[PDB]
Amino acid sequence: MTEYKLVVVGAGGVGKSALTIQLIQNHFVDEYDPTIEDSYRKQVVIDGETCLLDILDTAGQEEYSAMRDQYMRTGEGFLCVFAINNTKSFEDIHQYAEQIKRVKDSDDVPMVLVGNKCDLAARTVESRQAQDLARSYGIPYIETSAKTRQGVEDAFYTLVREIRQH
Ligand SMILES: Nc1nc2c(ncn2[C@@H]2O[C@H](COP(=O)(O)OP(=O)(O)NP(=O)(O)O)[C@@H](O)[C@H]2O)c(=O)[nH]1
Ligand SMILES: [Ca+2]
Ligand SMILES: [Ca+2]
Ligand SMILES: [Mg+2]
Ligand SMILES: [Mg+2]
Repeated sequence: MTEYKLVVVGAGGVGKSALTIQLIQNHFVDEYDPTIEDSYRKQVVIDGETCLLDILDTAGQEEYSAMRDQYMRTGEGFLCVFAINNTKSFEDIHQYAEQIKRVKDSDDVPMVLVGNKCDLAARTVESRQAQDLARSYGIPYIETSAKTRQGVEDAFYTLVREIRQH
């Protein structure tokens, strides 16, 4: 069957692990344990296609983000995550988008922009601000909550549908 290699990137603490774990394991991780590099694999049906999702959960902390560059190389699509209550994480999306272009050596890489923690009310990144960034990249913007599951499946499945357009 088809295997989709997804890579989740973004600043420390934005919810990359919580998103992946909600998708794969159907529970919310409340605690904050910084990731080095973890992998998840699950067979799913997406739009009638039996798929294997291979998901790489990467480090957002600079301290633990050593061999990030090497493990991202095989990625077929990237979830670029920021948190809607963390303006700096939004501003830093460009650093990831540019690192992605490097490891893939292409200007046309399947990507989805994700604004996570949308259950929170201390919002400092407005939807329209993120829509504009996504539009500049020619990619979708989707908001998610790893806590409530809002948008979680839609974000990962949208990334698969972006990979299929390339
Ligand atoms: N309210 C709320 N909290 C969230 C959400 N997603 C993650 N969190 C919280 O934010 C903290 C960090 O989440 P985590 O998934 O570990 O972040 P990360 O991006 O993987 N961090 P790292 O890059 O260091 O591995 C945790 O306390 C987690 O419960 C969300 O959608 N809503
Ligand atoms: Ca593949
Ligand atoms: Ca812990
Ligand atoms: Mg993590
Ligand atoms: Mg503002």
